[PDB]
Amino acid sequence: AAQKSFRIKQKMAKAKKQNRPLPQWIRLRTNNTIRYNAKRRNWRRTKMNI
Amino acid sequence: GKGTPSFGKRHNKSHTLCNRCGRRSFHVQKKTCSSCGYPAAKTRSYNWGAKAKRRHTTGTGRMRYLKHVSRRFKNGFQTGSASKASA
Amino acid sequence: AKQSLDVSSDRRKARKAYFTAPSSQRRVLLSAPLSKELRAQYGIKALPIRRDDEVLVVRGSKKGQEGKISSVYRLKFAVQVDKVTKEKVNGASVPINLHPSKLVITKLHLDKDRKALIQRKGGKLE
Amino acid sequence: MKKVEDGNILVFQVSMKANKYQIKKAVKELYEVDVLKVNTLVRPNGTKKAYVRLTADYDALDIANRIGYI
Amino acid sequence: AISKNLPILKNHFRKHWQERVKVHFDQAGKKVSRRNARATRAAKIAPRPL
Amino acid sequence: EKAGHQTSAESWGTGRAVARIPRVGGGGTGRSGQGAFGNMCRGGRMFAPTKTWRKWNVKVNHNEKRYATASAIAATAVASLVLARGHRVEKIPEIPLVVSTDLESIQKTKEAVAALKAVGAHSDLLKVLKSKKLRAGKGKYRNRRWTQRRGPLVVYAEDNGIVKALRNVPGVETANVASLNLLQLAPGAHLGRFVIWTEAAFTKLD
Amino acid sequence: AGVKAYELRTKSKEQLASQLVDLKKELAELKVQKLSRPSLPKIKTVRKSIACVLTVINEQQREAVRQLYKGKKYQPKDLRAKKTRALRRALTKFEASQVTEKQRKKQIAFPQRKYAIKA
RNA sequence: AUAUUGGCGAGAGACCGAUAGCGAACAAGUACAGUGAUGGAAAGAUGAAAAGAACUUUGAAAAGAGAGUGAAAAAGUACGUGAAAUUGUUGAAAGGGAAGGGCAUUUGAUCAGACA
RNA sequence: CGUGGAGGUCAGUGACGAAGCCUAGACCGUAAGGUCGGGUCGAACGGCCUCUAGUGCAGAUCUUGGUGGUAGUAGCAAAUAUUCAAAUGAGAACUUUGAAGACUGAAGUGGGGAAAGGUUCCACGUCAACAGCAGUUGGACGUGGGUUAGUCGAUCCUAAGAGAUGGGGAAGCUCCGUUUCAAAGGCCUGAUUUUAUGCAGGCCACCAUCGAAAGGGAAUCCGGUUAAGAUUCCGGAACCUGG
RNA sequence: AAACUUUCAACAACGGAUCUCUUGGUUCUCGCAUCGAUGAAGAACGCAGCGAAAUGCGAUACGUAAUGUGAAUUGCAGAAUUCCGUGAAUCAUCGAAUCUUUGAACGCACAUUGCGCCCCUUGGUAUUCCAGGGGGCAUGCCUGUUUGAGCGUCAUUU
Ligand SMILES: [Mg+2]
Ligand SMILES: [Mg+2]
Ligand SMILES: [Mg+2]
Ligand SMILES: [Mg+2]
Ligand SMILES: [Mg+2]
Ligand SMILES: [Mg+2]
Ligand SMILES: [Mg+2]
Ligand SMILES: [Mg+2]
Ligand SMILES: [Mg+2]
Ligand SMILES: [Mg+2]
Ligand SMILES: [Mg+2]
Ligand SMILES: [Mg+2]
Ligand SMILES: [Mg+2]
Ligand SMILES: [Mg+2]
Ligand SMILES: [Mg+2]
Ligand SMILES: [Mg+2]
Ligand SMILES: [Mg+2]
Ligand SMILES: [Mg+2]
Ligand SMILES: [Mg+2]
Ligand SMILES: [Mg+2]
Ligand SMILES: [Mg+2]
Ligand SMILES: [Mg+2]
Ligand SMILES: [Mg+2]
Ligand SMILES: [Mg+2]
Ligand SMILES: [Mg+2]
Ligand SMILES: [Mg+2]
Ligand SMILES: [Mg+2]
Ligand SMILES: [Mg+2]
Ligand SMILES: [Mg+2]
Ligand SMILES: [Mg+2]
Ligand SMILES: [Mg+2]
Ligand SMILES: [Mg+2]
Ligand SMILES: [Mg+2]
Ligand SMILES: [Mg+2]
Ligand SMILES: [Mg+2]
Ligand SMILES: [Mg+2]
Ligand SMILES: [Mg+2]
Ligand SMILES: [Mg+2]
Ligand SMILES: [Mg+2]
Ligand SMILES: [Mg+2]
Ligand SMILES: [Mg+2]
Ligand SMILES: [Mg+2]
Ligand SMILES: [Mg+2]
Ligand SMILES: [Mg+2]
Ligand SMILES: [Mg+2]
Ligand SMILES: [Mg+2]
Ligand SMILES: [Mg+2]
Ligand SMILES: [Mg+2]
Ligand SMILES: [Mg+2]
Ligand SMILES: [Mg+2]
Ligand SMILES: [Mg+2]
Ligand SMILES: [Mg+2]
Ligand SMILES: [Mg+2]
Ligand SMILES: [Mg+2]
Ligand SMILES: [Mg+2]
Ligand SMILES: [Mg+2]
Ligand SMILES: [Mg+2]
Ligand SMILES: [Mg+2]
Ligand SMILES: [Mg+2]
Ligand SMILES: [Mg+2]
Ligand SMILES: [Mg+2]
Ligand SMILES: [Mg+2]
Ligand SMILES: [Mg+2]
Ligand SMILES: [Mg+2]
Ligand SMILES: [Mg+2]
Ligand SMILES: [Mg+2]
Ligand SMILES: [Mg+2]
Ligand SMILES: [Mg+2]
Ligand SMILES: [Mg+2]
Ligand SMILES: [Mg+2]
Ligand SMILES: [Mg+2]
Ligand SMILES: [Mg+2]
Ligand SMILES: [Mg+2]
Ligand SMILES: [Mg+2]
Ligand SMILES: [Mg+2]
Ligand SMILES: [Mg+2]
Ligand SMILES: [Mg+2]
Ligand SMILES: [Mg+2]
Ligand SMILES: [Mg+2]
Ligand SMILES: [Mg+2]
Ligand SMILES: [Mg+2]
Ligand SMILES: [Mg+2]
Ligand SMILES: [Mg+2]
Ligand SMILES: [Mg+2]
Ligand SMILES: [Mg+2]
Ligand SMILES: [Mg+2]
Ligand SMILES: [Mg+2]
Ligand SMILES: [Mg+2]
Ligand SMILES: [Mg+2]
Ligand SMILES: [Mg+2]
Ligand SMILES: [Mg+2]
Ligand SMILES: [Mg+2]
Ligand SMILES: [Mg+2]
Ligand SMILES: [Mg+2]
Ligand SMILES: [Mg+2]
Ligand SMILES: [Mg+2]
Ligand SMILES: [Mg+2]
Ligand SMILES: [Zn+2]
Repeated sequence: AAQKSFRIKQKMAKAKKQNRPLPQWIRLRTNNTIRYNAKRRNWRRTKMNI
Repeated sequence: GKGTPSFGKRHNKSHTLCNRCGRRSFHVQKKTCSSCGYPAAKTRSYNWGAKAKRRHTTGTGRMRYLKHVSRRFKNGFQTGSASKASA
Repeated sequence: AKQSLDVSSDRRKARKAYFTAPSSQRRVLLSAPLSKELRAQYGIKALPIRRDDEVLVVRGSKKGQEGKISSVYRLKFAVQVDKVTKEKVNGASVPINLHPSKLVITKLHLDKDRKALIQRKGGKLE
Repeated sequence: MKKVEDGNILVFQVSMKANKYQIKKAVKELYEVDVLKVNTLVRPNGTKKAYVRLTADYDALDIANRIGYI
Repeated sequence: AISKNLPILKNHFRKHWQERVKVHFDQAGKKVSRRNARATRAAKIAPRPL
Repeated sequence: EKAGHQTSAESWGTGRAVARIPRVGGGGTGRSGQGAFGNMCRGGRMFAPTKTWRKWNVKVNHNEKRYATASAIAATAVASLVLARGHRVEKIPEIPLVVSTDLESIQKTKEAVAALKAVGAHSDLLKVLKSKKLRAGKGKYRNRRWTQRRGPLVVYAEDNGIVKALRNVPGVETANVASLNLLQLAPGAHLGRFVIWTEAAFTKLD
Repeated sequence: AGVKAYELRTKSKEQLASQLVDLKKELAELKVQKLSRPSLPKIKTVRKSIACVLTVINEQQREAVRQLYKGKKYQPKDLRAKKTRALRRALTKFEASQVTEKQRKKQIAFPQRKYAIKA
């Protein structure tokens, strides 16, 4: 980075967005089954291979 | 020092993202994707790689269009509009 | 026993078809028999349960009680009666969920269509 | 909002498909306002932002709470 | 791999024969439709025989 | 057929202080390293995986099916055998039970049941019904859920409505004389069904 | 509310173009509001509304073109039937029913006769 | 008339029953490894119903103790049953470089029967 | 003898408690095993005659999973170093502030960048896990804000090299060739004053394209400003390219 | 004598066997013949009042049109005019549409949101420069149209 391509920025941006906890009201829905965000992700725990 | 101290220079991509399959398998110097074959007009696959095949066949995706063909067929590819009735 | 080549007594096939039926289908599944009074009155045995119908539980604990259906909770395969409720320990109230096959219809809400429905089952109406 | 009080600049999230020209005209046309220059940038959530500076004929702050926000 | 006074066999199974096994499970079904087919044909063919 | 076998697992050979079953390749996943293919491995493949070309049907000499069916028919007289077989017949007038050909023409369940009662089938019919239990097996969730006894088996000469008038009452079976099945004549290979023969049917026998 | 389509379809080509702008002004404004109120579902029913109008506008323009082509070789590929790629290249019923000069003579002279055994 | 481990639609089984059955009954070709080709998991069950524990009390809190709900809390979102290895407490007993075992009986503990 | 399924039967057992598990209690059998009581439990299950097999485990450096002894043990000892007080907080060896003692000693433990990472930046909130003592602190958790360009880079150029095209090989996936055995193209203005662009000169035969954020290359500086941006904002003063 | 060790049990731990479940898997059978330059399969990025997935969709974005049904949706908020009705709905059906960036993928490129050309139109005192809106330009091959090339070659000029 520093000087990145718009493709990579985009990818990085989409990744920012997916990186939030389970929105706690899903937990309330009928038959809801999701306890937490299983596909979460940390910058120093898992590199996103571009 | 073929081990770790040599590992420390690992910081240049050999493959980037591949347009056609988005896979980080697009070999930069070779300018071809090691997964799907782009830009080879045909998509890369092999019969010794059935698991791979399965990972990418029709149906693994949206079928944005094929979805609807069987319904369309079911109705003899009808054209026009539905009319009206009562209740 | 089944005799058609297009019906299936396969249990697994049935249970899925139940639980995964669409809102539209649940409407008919959530039928509720008419009251003796109402049956002889429209000549109909039962009806898919409308909302603002008037009803009487004839099974379970809430047996005997009556009220207006407040919502048909199709998602839950369950019906709610405005008047049949739980009061939690903290005094807040909660609707008890009722199965329409355990109610009886005591007054229909009536539409052009609802009448029409009754007419169609070879019924008659007051 | 600071830019809008102190800088006489309207700030908009603005189409990623649109260039500095198109932001200029569209603002111009949507708001009666006249526009001096238009800096743009791509936010890190992948949406584009226009810093839009009005000429000193217009008071953007005034303009802002005409468009309705405060 | 030779012993006892047994006859000599010639059981030709050294190719991948498990790949080319036809079990006529469909024996009853093919009869049915065979019968069904003749039934439509008689129908179709007006009064001619079959 | 391809199960347990969907892996590129190689063995690690000896010298690695661990047994030699093939092991899943690669890493980062815990599946990786695990024993493969072997019939004793979790996720393995079964020993001698079942095939469809196993034999399922059996060929009986045609003449011997008849020896059996005949034999079987003969037992449906012998009242003690019928008795031994389940089948409440202390009350029935005489065996073989022959009943009027009028039976064959009855077209209404209620009416048909009525007849069956009248001629002595009551207590056997009631024996089914009183007998319906939940299949004890896992069978009970492979479309084999309930269980119950065999009723009487009504042989007729001409279906003038009868097979239909009965097709709903528990345990009663019907059979055109001209057929006659060993499976119905001696259910579970025990001789002596309770048969109610119409006259018509009885005379055709011969 | 939410605009009705069968009500749109009687409005003029431009009484419709305008209504589309009004909604756009509204919807725009609504979004200015959205970032003050904690919830603004009213917005949903006006972005659906816009779809509806646009639909009707594109709808009537197509029926326009579609007619002023009706009945002639060559009309724009996207008014041509969809069917199937293959279905499209199938022989037409005519060029398929086609029968050789000497064949029809034969078909005429000796066709399959309705007959019957027994008697 | 023949073929069909693909596709769309259907009826079935002396099939498997969550370490089984397809790798996947679950946000599974996912998560995760690998430069890449490729590799590739684990993971179902509160209850009829959330009625998911108001209120008090100790606590910084988590929680504990009461209360309360419920057919049951010996069901408390660690949730049906809840084995074993292995562990804590309580009770009983034995132990001079292992422990366990066989025949026999003392002693302690425990118990069936049979009596009229 | 024992298991999973199947035909028959006992109109078998059961929510008034099926199955399962527990039990140095009872009884039958030489034995495989079978039977009962009590506890736990909560929806099913068994006897007999037959049928059937994915039908019986202590071992296979067996497979998966779970668990011990080892053991509160080895250990947590490289990189000179810590100290007093206040503040905060339930809580302070470790957070903040002040004081002191030191260190790195411009070949830096300073001030920036290229690759790589992708929000770690900044603020607010905050300690369940994580930071092999701790934690009130953090690159953690929660919630948010933040990356402004005619002049900085890219973009243009060409380098090794890559690589379409007429073609020539190859059964074919494709291999060769890069101006090659090709009918390979676009420019300046006149001709227009039906009218917009046909024909009038003449050139020019170059013969794709990709390939440099260190090579080449049009042009911006200072001052001020932010929690976090700045040769990018604001201020002033310039310069380049096209028109 | 205790601690300690060991054995049995009771309660409580650990662990998740067992039993019972099953919207799944497997296998058999029957019926059927429908992808794509009218842009398929596949990819990327986006779209909800409050979503990160899965599912759905495409800037008309968990959807538009139509048709059937006949009152829901539901975790909360909401509409409230949607209830004897051209009408609820995360309904069903589906014949009409919209369908971002792409992909055989087609103006040229592509580790670039990189760089041309043509037509229409609008704005900027503009046939030439800049900017907005629309519509276009790959390859091989077939039939045809038109414009042509070759002393390949016929005839006709005076
Ligand atoms: Mg790693
Ligand atoms: Mg390389
Ligand atoms: Mg290459
Ligand atoms: Mg290509
Ligand atoms: Mg009905
Ligand atoms: Mg219910
Ligand atoms: Mg001001
Ligand atoms: Mg910029
Ligand atoms: Mg052979
Ligand atoms: Mg061999
Ligand atoms: Mg077959
Ligand atoms: Mg024939
Ligand atoms: Mg095999
Ligand atoms: Mg070892
Ligand atoms: Mg397996
Ligand atoms: Mg069992
Ligand atoms: Mg039974
Ligand atoms: Mg028969
Ligand atoms: Mg609507
Ligand atoms: Mg066509
Ligand atoms: Mg079948
Ligand atoms: Mg499994
Ligand atoms: Mg598995
Ligand atoms: Mg399931
Ligand atoms: Mg995981
Ligand atoms: Mg469980
Ligand atoms: Mg539940
Ligand atoms: Mg408590
Ligand atoms: Mg009870
Ligand atoms: Mg209990
Ligand atoms: Mg319980
Ligand atoms: Mg709780
Ligand atoms: Mg359970
Ligand atoms: Mg438990
Ligand atoms: Mg003792
Ligand atoms: Mg002894
Ligand atoms: Mg046995
Ligand atoms: Mg058995
Ligand atoms: Mg079995
Ligand atoms: Mg024991
Ligand atoms: Mg006893
Ligand atoms: Mg008991
Ligand atoms: Mg029990
Ligand atoms: Mg239960
Ligand atoms: Mg046997
Ligand atoms: Mg098994
Ligand atoms: Mg075995
Ligand atoms: Mg053994
Ligand atoms: Mg073992
Ligand atoms: Mg052994
Ligand atoms: Mg072992
Ligand atoms: Mg310790
Ligand atoms: Mg130590
Ligand atoms: Mg050390
Ligand atoms: Mg020390
Ligand atoms: Mg040190
Ligand atoms: Mg210290
Ligand atoms: Mg020094
Ligand atoms: Mg020095
Ligand atoms: Mg340091
Ligand atoms: Mg820096
Ligand atoms: Mg990083
Ligand atoms: Mg953030
Ligand atoms: Mg920080
Ligand atoms: Mg803590
Ligand atoms: Mg850390
Ligand atoms: Mg620590
Ligand atoms: Mg700690
Ligand atoms: Mg954060
Ligand atoms: Mg420059
Ligand atoms: Mg450029
Ligand atoms: Mg080449
Ligand atoms: Mg270049
Ligand atoms: Mg450069
Ligand atoms: Mg340079
Ligand atoms: Mg400065
Ligand atoms: Mg700022
Ligand atoms: Mg900075
Ligand atoms: Mg300036
Ligand atoms: Mg100036
Ligand atoms: Mg100039
Ligand atoms: Mg003493
Ligand atoms: Mg206990
Ligand atoms: Mg089980
Ligand atoms: Mg159940
Ligand atoms: Mg099945
Ligand atoms: Mg079939
Ligand atoms: Mg594909
Ligand atoms: Mg959704
Ligand atoms: Mg909604
Ligand atoms: Mg209508
Ligand atoms: Mg739908
Ligand atoms: Mg659109
Ligand atoms: Mg291209
Ligand atoms: Mg582009
Ligand atoms: Mg031509
Ligand atoms: Mg010509
Ligand atoms: Zn690819």
